[PDB]
Amino acid sequence: REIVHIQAGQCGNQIGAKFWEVISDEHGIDPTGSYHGDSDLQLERINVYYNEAAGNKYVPRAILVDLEPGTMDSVRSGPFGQIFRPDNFVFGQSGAGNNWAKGHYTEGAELVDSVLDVVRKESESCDCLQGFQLTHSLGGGTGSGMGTLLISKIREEYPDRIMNTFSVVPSPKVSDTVVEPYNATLSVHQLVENTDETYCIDNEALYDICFRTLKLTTPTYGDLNHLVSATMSGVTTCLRFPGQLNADLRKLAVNMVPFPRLHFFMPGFAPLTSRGALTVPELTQQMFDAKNMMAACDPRHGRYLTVAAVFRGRMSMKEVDEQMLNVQNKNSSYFVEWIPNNVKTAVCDIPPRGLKMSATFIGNSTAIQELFKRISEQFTAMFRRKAFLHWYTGEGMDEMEFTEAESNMNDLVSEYQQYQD
Amino acid sequence: RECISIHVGQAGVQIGNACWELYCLEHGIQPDGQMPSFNTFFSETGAGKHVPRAVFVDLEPTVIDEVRTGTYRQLFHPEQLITGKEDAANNYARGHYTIGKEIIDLVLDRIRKLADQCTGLQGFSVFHSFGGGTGSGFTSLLMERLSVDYGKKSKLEFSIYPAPQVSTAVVEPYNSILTTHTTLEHSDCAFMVDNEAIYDICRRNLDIERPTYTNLNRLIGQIVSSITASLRFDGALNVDLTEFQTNLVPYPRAHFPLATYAPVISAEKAYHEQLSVAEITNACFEPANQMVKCDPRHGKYMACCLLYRGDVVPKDVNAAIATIKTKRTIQFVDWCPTGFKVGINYEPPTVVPGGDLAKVQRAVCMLSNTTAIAEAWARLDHKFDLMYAKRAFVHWYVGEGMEEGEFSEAREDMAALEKDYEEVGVDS
Amino acid sequence: NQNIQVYVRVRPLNSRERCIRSAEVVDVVGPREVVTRHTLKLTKKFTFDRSFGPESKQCDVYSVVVSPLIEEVLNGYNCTVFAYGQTGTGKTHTMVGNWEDDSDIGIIPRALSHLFDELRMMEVEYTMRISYLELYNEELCDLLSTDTKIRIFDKKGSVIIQGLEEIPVHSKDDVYKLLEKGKERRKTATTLMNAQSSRSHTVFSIVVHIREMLKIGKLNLVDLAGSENVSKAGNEIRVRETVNINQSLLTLGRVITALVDRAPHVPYRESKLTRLLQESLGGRTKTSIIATISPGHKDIEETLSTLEYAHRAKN
Ligand SMILES: Nc1nc2c(ncn2[C@@H]2O[C@H](COP(=O)(O)OP(=O)(O)OP(=O)(O)O)[C@@H](O)[C@H]2O)c(=O)[nH]1
Ligand SMILES: Nc1nc2c(ncn2[C@@H]2O[C@H](COP(=O)(O)OP(=O)(O)O)[C@@H](O)[C@H]2O)c(=O)[nH]1
Ligand SMILES: [Mg+2]
Repeated sequence: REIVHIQAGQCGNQIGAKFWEVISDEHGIDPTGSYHGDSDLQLERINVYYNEAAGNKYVPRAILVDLEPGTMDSVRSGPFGQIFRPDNFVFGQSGAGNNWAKGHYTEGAELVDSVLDVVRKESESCDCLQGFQLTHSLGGGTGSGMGTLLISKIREEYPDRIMNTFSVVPSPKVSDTVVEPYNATLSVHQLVENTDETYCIDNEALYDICFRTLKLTTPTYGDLNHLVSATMSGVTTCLRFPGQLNADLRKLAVNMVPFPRLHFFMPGFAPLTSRGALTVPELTQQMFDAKNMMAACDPRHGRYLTVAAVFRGRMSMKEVDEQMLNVQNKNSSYFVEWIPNNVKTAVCDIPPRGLKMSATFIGNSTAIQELFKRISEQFTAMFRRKAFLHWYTGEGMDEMEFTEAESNMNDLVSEYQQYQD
Repeated sequence: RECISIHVGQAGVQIGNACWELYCLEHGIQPDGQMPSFNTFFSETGAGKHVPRAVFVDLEPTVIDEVRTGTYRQLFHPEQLITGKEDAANNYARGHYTIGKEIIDLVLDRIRKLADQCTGLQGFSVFHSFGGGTGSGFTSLLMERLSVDYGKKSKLEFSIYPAPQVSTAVVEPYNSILTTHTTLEHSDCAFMVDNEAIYDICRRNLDIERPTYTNLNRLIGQIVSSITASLRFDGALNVDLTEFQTNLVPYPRAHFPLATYAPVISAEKAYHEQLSVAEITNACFEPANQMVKCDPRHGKYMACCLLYRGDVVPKDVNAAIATIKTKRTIQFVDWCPTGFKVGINYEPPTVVPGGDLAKVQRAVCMLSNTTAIAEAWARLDHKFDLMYAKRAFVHWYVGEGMEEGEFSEAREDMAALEKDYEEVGVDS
Repeated sequence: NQNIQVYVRVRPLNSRERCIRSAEVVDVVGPREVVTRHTLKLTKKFTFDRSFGPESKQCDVYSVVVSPLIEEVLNGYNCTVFAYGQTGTGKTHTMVGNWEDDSDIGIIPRALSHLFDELRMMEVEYTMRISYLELYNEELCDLLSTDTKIRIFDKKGSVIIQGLEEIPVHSKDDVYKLLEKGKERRKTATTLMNAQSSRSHTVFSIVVHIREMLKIGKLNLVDLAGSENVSKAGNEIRVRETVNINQSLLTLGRVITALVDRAPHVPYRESKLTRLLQESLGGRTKTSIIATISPGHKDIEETLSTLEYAHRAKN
């Protein structure tokens, strides 16, 4: 019942920095590693995410990996940089410079042997492994490069564990680097085949959420990584804390994957409020809403396959499930016909600190073919010119491999249109 | 004169929290096991402790620790609280084969140990669901060996029926068809419970718009006390559970009754109506208090038990049971003229200190076999059939060790059950 | 073609089966329909495209099957046949037969006759290169020479395999040796029951370019493993073989149902076989599924499970 957590890329290590900040406060764990909470429930499932070291020390089950030290240089010097033992900081120099084959096909792969032994000794320390958990982006070099390479060796080594990851998707808004559609199409050639699930996340929808819901002026990277980390704890803490319908990640996995390639999700936090009511019908309307969709897709333009509704707090079941039933009753066209009940619930007894309730929308819609259309159309015009491709061909990548990447991606598009209507 | 109680799944275990909540309150038994200043569901130690005849087994280690760290942990013996390490993952193939095989050998010995401690075993009653992974997979594996080793014992199943509209997992119709094939061959009398009607009775007759799983199981635990824990005590007309299967199950495969409970009332409205035995028996036969969402008017009746509690004059019951045939809007089969077994125990209905059921002097639990259930099976069979038409979600099962021909096979035995419930009503 | 070639062949009785003196349970009517009794005692009917009884000649079961199938490979298109069944003497007698007597050989050397019958019939640039690869433990193993990966090469649907060893042979006994070379490196798993359990879905590829212009012809021989149960196996390594066998069959069983309903997007990438065999089943091709069986009372639950894999819904 323990989950390995690895953070890669400039994106994901920033996300996991705020993530472990939340979980430490979820149990009253000091930034040094000492327990100061007041509940046995804070005390019971520490082993799920931590290793109890002597003197009531708690080192998190977390491995930081990159090709450039500078992020971890800030983190280890920054707050919650002392909670890690310093063994976990597995990195090198000479970063990939947002080159996929540098992160995957070559250099970055040389660091991988140093990584997996630290994965091995951590997984050997687990008495009962339960799954793996990654944090990266798609359009990043050191995020997607080793991020595909690491999960390939692990699923070969651990064919039974749950392979979840939190994945930041390129937007129709920002092209930070122009090679971002080239990095996504190579990663989706690995993410479909080597994970059991993932979560698509856009920066742009979180820009929308802190603008139109939280009403915050300048949403920094601290705020969005605070925002995505709530759904990260929102997934797993029902397994840890007591609940009415306690559900494993595998209990999500058999509930959300009707076909073995479709495991991409749009998570969403329900009680997103500004500083200016709170019931289960209040929550589920925020769950249903397209503005709360943390992917840049119109889910009402798509259609839903399966919806996971994880809940937190003291809530009456019929108050949830009748309200859950009304969601299918209003827009029955929005769900697929060959699945009679399209939505799964899960209720944890314990809410997070401050709010008496919180829920988590996790959906598998047919709107995700839209975000696949952005990458493939951006793949097409760049591949015609072969524009700025000679770096990767200089790194040993063949055009057929890119052609086989996009067609396999185009295979994934053709599934969702098939199952939409 | 004793019976055993297994609890499996997250459902039937959490029900079993409420069952043993009644039986300790039945006799002034503390969570310790002694009475401050009856040998049917317990084993008394020499120190005056009474250990229950209960084993709690689950693949999830969560809900078991809620028992052995919360209350009643001084009650059960800790060798009984069998605990897995990894979840069922809501897979039948996990519970029936893949995971539950490596625990059941420990589980079967505890049943074999307690049956050796028992003398005059009446059988045992298990607690599970239908849409579950542990309470459908592992309990299917569980009643296989019990039918082998104990071929002569009564097997009772307090299963939770998958409701038509409100359902909590997408794979619930996929596991019910797998469960019923294992059930139909070996289970002697299996009760189903639909959760929507537990809401429906409580939001109208109990006037509670906030039911939790605690508030549902107090009703469910009250019925199981009425079937067994009353009937192992003195009464005017006591009936044993061995003669049930010859009273209630007319054929090999008809052993699927519906339980209900008529004096369900709040604390306030019991002050208005003085409950007689006449109006209570009518309250059992209401279509709105059926505890499983079916239309009893659209189904013929075969046999109907009426188990009683508290002060009851049987002369009034014979008028009251004649009143139902006088108020004949029920459909009764021409096979059976007199499908009305009365049983009156002298024990009163007991109150739970915290539940919202008032202290009534009399209580009636009604078991019944109707032909309305083929309508209920047809809903779950449609929910199955579209998913197998798409081969939806099946790779979590054939990736775990089942065959695609078997889900077609198990539907036909479910479909063979639908032929029988059509046959029993049409005959004249 | 629009109508899928759903077939089933019954093996004859063995002498050890006659030592038990067990009664037959199969009733032959014609080459189209053969009644399959069931004594438990309800005689059921299973209507398919064509059915071969226990007393059927090996050329005769081939001439109905392999002789309409062969020429569409050389006439532009391609064609594919499968071999589904459990371990049994009926499985070997279907494919290679005995082998002997130039007529009673299986579907393979009767085809290999009719290939080299075509080489002498008309004269073009016949180039007969052949690979032979299995799926053992979710990897495509070169049964001819496994000396790291089997790589798939794809402009509209045409899939080529890299790492395979195409051997340009031009006599009938050549691949007869290569199949012996195929079985020696094919992985088997020793067991108390069916130790010769060399359970692997396995392709056998006959690509013949017949150019003049450019004229290509590809023939595929699929050796499907039988669907098993992990409970009846009773083996504590063999399960990873077993559950990957059955899951590969159902994904293959999914896509054929995705063919007959004229579904817009047929999925392919989910299983490695139908990803490696995309255009062979999908196009204006003719797909013959074969289910072998042995009569009697032993494999009754194995018999009825094959009919569910053989039963198709029609208007
Ligand atoms: N009345 C009642 N029903 C419950 C309770 N917990 C779960 N259930 C019901 O059980 C049904 C499914 O069975 P579960 O126990 O959830 O099965 P599961 O998800 O596989 O969990 P496990 O069986 O423990 O592995 C759900 O539809 C719930 O309605 C409970 O505490 N009280
Ligand atoms: N939310 C958030 N996103 C980030 C942060 N840093 C980088 N990203 C995203 O990561 C993407 C670039 O990938 P990056 O990790 O920098 O590539 P890499 O350094 O080679 O692994 C950009 O599109 C950013 O949106 C951060 O601190 N917060
Ligand atoms: Mg459970």
